[PDB]
Amino acid sequence: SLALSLTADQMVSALLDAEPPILYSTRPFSEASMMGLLTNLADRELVHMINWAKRVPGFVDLTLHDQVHLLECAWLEILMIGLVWRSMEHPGKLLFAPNLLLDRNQGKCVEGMVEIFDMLLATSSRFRMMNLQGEEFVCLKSIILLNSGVYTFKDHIHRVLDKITDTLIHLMAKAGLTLQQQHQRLAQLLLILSHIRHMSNKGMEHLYSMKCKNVPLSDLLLEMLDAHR
Amino acid sequence: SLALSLTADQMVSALLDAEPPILYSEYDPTRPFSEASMMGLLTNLADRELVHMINWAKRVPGFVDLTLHDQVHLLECAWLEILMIGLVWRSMEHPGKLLFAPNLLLDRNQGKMVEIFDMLLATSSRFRMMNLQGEEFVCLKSIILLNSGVKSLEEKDHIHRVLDKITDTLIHLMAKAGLTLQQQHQRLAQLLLILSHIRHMSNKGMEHLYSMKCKNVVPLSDLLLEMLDAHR
Amino acid sequence: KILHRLLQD
Amino acid sequence: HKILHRLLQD
Ligand SMILES: CC(C)Cn1nc2c(C(F)(F)F)cccc2c1-c1ccc(O)cc1O
Ligand SMILES: CC(C)Cn1nc2c(C(F)(F)F)cccc2c1-c1ccc(O)cc1O
Repeated sequence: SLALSLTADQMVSALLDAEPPILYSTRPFSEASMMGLLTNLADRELVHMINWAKRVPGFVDLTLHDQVHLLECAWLEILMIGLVWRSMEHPGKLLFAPNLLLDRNQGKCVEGMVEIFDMLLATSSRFRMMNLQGEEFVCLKSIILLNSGVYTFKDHIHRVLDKITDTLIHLMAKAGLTLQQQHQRLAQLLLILSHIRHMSNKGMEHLYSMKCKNVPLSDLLLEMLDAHR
Repeated sequence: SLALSLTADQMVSALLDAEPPILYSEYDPTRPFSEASMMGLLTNLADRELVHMINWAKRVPGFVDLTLHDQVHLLECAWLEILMIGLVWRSMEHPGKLLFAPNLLLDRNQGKMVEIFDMLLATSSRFRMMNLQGEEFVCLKSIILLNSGVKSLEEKDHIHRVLDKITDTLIHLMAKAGLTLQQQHQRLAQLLLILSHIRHMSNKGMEHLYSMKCKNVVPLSDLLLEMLDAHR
Repeated sequence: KILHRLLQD
Repeated sequence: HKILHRLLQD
């Protein structure tokens, strides 16, 4: 697999290059307005995410069925970590898009949403206090894509993951961090993926409720949702 | 404090002897199955483990340094994750089998539950191929307790210090084991990525046993009803 | 809470 | 079949 032959800096470049763009979306209150906007945004983002995933080294080497599985398992985590990343410079704000910043006071008007808003805001601040770097971020994203569904079903994925770990370390080293600071930062970053997974699961549930409680959902969105059933 | 002023070896030592005992189920081969009854075994087993987990948490360095409200929060958040990783650890040497207890070995062929079973089985299989060690396991378990649920919120900073502390212990353990720097970093990541899968299994299970409750069938101890309710 | 008291004890 | 099958396929 080509991924395994890439150098740390080649790996970082490929990820930066595969990066999707920031898409654009009336202060949303009420389930309809907010969810209409959130789903529409996610719909378009999913098409970019998919073609992004295809440009993550090693991913393309998997069978189509395996690619499908990983995407189905990680899609919401990948959307959320992107949202959290975009919101770093906006404390107490969720930057769904350059023209759509929400705070918790808007999640308040949507049953069982504020709790998840708070979780996302907390992760965002955490990313911030850590001075999380863009190159670090892309590495975390690829890790989520490859890891989240690896046990939901192998060697190949595990090595590529090891490869990505080498890349994170390489980056912190390039940034002048000591050995101790390197393995400490590495652990901190990865501990947040657990929270990312948590927010995805709670979000997935909230969406199932939204689905059955019938805003309209795209067929793609409906399929990604049913994958988690 | 004291938790912050411990050597990696002292840290590993504390966690090891703080370990809870392996409890027995009430499983009886001469007794007929049933999805409901078989669930009664699991809930009963889990309820008794919780009482031991509560006292184990108290012996996790730096955990008692926290206010009671923060201790409750961390427990409510991690209780099922901790049962599941303990379960996975117990089942390492039993491929295709989940050792809920010495007298209760189950394989995927049993339950209504299979999906979550396969996730646990897959995780246990992960431990085997990694050759996960007991010293490493107790670290992962204490990390879950402190991480999963993390004004005066300086407690947050305290939890982080302890977490950094345990990270050093993991690395310390891998180094003494003869791993190269690259291998240490890689293994550290591999162990921490597993925690993500444990969180997933916890959330799947939580939503599942929520139905069992509403399904009004399986008995749930008032403590389980509490813990569960914390996630709703 | 049951967990709260258990923690106290 | 599924839409994801197609989009990834491309
Ligand atoms: C709308 C849905 C397809 C995606 N989504 N859902 C979110 C939720 C919740 F509904 F699950 F509660 C909470 C917070 C953000 C949510 C998103 C979402 C995430 C990132 C993004 O770029 C767009 C989104 O709609
Ligand atoms: C019974 C419940 C309180 C604990 N539980 N639940 C489990 C499930 C599922 F019901 F969510 F599907 C699947 C596999 C294990 C489950 C456990 C459980 C976990 C560890 C343990 O030591 C005892 C258990 O009952």
